[PDB]
Amino acid sequence: YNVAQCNMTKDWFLVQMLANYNIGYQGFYIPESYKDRMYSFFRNFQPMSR
Amino acid sequence: STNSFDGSIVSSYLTTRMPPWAGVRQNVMGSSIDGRPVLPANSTTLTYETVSGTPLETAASAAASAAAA
Amino acid sequence: RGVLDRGPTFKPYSGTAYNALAPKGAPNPCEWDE
Amino acid sequence: RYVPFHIQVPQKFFAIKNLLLLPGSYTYEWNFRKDVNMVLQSSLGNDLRVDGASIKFDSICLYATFFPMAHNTASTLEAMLRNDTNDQSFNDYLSAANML
Repeated sequence: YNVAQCNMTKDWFLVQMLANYNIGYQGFYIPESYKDRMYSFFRNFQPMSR
Repeated sequence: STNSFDGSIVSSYLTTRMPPWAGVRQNVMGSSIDGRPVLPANSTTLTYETVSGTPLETAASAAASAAAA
Repeated sequence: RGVLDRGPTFKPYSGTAYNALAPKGAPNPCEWDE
Repeated sequence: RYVPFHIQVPQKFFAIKNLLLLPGSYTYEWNFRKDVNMVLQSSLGNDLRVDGASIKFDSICLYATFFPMAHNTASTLEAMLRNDTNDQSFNDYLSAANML
């Protein structure tokens, strides 16, 4: 049940993308450019591994 | 040098709910089955994906059937 | 869920990682047998 | 060269992409590529076959993020969608045909 390339689960992942913006249950869409106006959810977020 | 007096008061600080998920109470060093390693309750290695897994044997043989041009 | 073998060709960079502050053909210690 | 992974992967299709799943009973049967040649792209142009590499499978699961609502309109709105004229249809931007 882990979200892509991190131990962060599906249980928490779907909270933030739906909490602020209208994408999540309606299938799976990519966020719009105007929405993430300077570090809103994804601009700071880039998951990594070593 | 002295840090705390004999006869410390305990029942002052209020006790409540406890999340029963892995290692919430004591820094137990719980070992694992034949494959996985050991992790303590309060470690900074616990925050990552400390995972065990590699089969390889099929990869070296399947590529070798090209030998003849 | 599982594993992926990438093989010996898997190179995520070019250049030198170890003893990288070296010119072209600076010799490590060794003995000639002449 | 040895990395365990859990890569999350949705599907890309011309019709089954942005439709609605109604009540009832359904079966899922599909097929995946298991060769390093047709799946991966190199920055040099190297084929990963002839070079000691293969893909292994251990577990696959089909997930879904369902809409939570009051269970009255959950069956009412789809009962309107269960009509001969009121149905679903989808088109792609490259609905175009290819010829070589």
